[PDB]
Amino acid sequence: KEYSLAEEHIKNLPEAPEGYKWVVNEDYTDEFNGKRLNAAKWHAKSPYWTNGRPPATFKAENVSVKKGCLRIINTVLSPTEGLDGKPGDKYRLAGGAVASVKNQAHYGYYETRMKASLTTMSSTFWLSNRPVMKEIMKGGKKIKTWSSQELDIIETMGIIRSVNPDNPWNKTWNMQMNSNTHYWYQEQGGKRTDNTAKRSDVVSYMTDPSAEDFHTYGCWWVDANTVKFYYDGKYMYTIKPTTKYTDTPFDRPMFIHIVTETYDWEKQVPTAEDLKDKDKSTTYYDWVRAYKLVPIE
Ligand SMILES: [Ca+2]
Repeated sequence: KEYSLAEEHIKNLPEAPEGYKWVVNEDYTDEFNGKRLNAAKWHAKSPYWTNGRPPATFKAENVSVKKGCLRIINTVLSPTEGLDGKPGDKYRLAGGAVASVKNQAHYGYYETRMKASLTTMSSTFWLSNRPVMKEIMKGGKKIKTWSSQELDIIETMGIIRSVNPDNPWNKTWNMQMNSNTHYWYQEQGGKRTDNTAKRSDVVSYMTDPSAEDFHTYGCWWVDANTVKFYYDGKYMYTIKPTTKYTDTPFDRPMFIHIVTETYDWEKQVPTAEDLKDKDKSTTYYDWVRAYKLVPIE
């Protein structure tokens, strides 16, 4: 009965193209309705992003499954830490970073029912992959280059504090469908460039306060050029990821990341008191559900 709720949820997906049908992808699907995180399917501590963005990192102990939800709680980290669990002054907050074990999630549909923590740390649901090396020539010099991709289905935080009055871009960030795509590109000796694309065919960015209730945040990753975002089952907008470096920028599969983090643009990170209420300091995921398109007959 581990996949029944997800099968039933096909009702709510966008209509499959003619000739095709939505099919549960078991590998990235979880109702979290058991007594623990399924260690066959998930890494409680992501092996991919090992040290968080200071001053928060990620601990396995901050990830649990209880009463129908994946719970990623934000806590004071004590003692303070440097890199890789060592003592140091880099980290004083602990969040969670969950990664699917398998990393072959490609074209298809991905969605979570999430309630954000009432906290200035992120509640997120996204996919990513690792960098792949490609050799290039300039004249007559070989240059190593690397690329990877990253698909952000939702980023929010429950509380907004650092609002520049002159540029209040993040004023309503807890009420906007913040989704995104990144084609990461780097040449050896050069800087890592974050290559982004504008939203197209827009219906809405408008969303409900992320910490007040559970909402549905979903992506139809249609093909290598096209990703479409859904809030509470309604189409929001499209992003065509940038073709700067390749005609087919999203032609590589990904793993799922489920992450609780701290951002440099919100320096009023949770204090001890901010995090004293455990319910409030927790991001809740009722489920994660993934689908594949398959020909009907
Ligand atoms: Ca559940």
